[PDB]
Amino acid sequence: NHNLHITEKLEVLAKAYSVQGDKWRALGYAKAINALKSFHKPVTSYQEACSIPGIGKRMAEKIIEILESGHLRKLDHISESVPVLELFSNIWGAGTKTAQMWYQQGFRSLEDIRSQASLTTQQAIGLKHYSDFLERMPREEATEIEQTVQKAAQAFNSGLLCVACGSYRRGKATCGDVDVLITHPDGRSHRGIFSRLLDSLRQEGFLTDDLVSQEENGQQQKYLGVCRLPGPGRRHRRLDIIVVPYSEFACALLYFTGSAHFNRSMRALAKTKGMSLSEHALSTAVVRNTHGAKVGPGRVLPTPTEKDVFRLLGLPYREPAERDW
DNA sequence: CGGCAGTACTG
DNA sequence: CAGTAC
DNA sequence: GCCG
Ligand SMILES: O=c1ccn([C@H]2C[C@H](O)[C@@H](COP(=O)(O)NP(=O)(O)OP(=O)(O)O)O2)c(=O)[nH]1
Ligand SMILES: [Mg+2]
Ligand code: NA
Ligand code: NA
Ligand code: NA
Ligand code: NA
Ligand code: NA
Repeated sequence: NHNLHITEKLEVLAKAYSVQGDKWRALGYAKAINALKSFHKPVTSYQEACSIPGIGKRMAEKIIEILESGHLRKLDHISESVPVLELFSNIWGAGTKTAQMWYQQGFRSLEDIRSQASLTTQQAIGLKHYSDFLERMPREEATEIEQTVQKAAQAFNSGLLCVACGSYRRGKATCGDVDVLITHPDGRSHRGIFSRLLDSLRQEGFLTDDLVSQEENGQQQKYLGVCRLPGPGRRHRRLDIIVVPYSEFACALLYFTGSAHFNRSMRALAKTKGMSLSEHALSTAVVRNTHGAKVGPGRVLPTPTEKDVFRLLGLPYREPAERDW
């Protein structure tokens, strides 16, 4: 990370634009900051900047000011509202729109939110676990959680394949939450298991709150909730579970393993090749309009393994650790 | 000019 | 649907 | 914000 002074100044602006809802500008900063982080040498020329992909004149100028002026004047013109929008949007379930609305309504603190804001069920849970959801757990605990889910799953069907994905699979030392993918090699015994699984996990008091769980739908694909391991010193942890048909195992695994940036890059590439990649499948011959919107369903390509996805995209396979973008 | 990933819940 | 999220 |  030879462009540190540059990044921590840009990360400030990135977050500022993000919480304010200027999503694409924030994306631009995100990519540039990214490029900066994974680069070999400090940059010295505003020609040495434009060169780095993800950095144009606009961005270059700002790094220059960060090197020469040793500071970015833009940072001093950030709305005083940003810290509060950040505070608000860090409540699970509240995004930029809700944060801006609360701010516009005069709310400035979580105390204000707690006592006067109309919260959705999800936001109330997010607020209740505000600090907890901002904390990462040692990967070891993520193991205990994956194991807890797997145990409950395999309880009514030992054939069920359960695997922790996300940051865990990419080998990170700490995890923001636990992402568990569940499927079954017989390609059918995965149907309508959420009902049973979630119920057992609730019986033992493991699950404490549900955020997203359309259980009245037998086609439910994901469960997003909160759990807590037994014993003292335990914090509530975010738990995500997806149940996919074996036929989509590779794409689901690839998707759920991420990283998010990596997935988007993969999908953007697939798109340039007339293909479409999703958590369900990799498709080819996908018809699209001038707006890049899928007009034609295309054809689903066989992808029994992640390697296959990379291969079909003409990419060298990458271990999960090599996808931590 | 205009896309920037593709998808799944919630209310 | 807009919002939020993975 | 960047880039095709
Ligand atoms: O915008 C997103 C978010 C997530 N994902 C995929 C990739 C990601 O690794 C996976 C799980 O999402 P998390 O939000 O749980 N992120 P991750 O587990 O990588 O990191 P963290 O340790 O913060 O949870 O879902 C996307 O494709 N797009
Ligand atoms: Mg995760
Ligand atoms: Na470049
Ligand atoms: Na939020
Ligand atoms: Na969030
Ligand atoms: Na997650
Ligand atoms: Na529900």
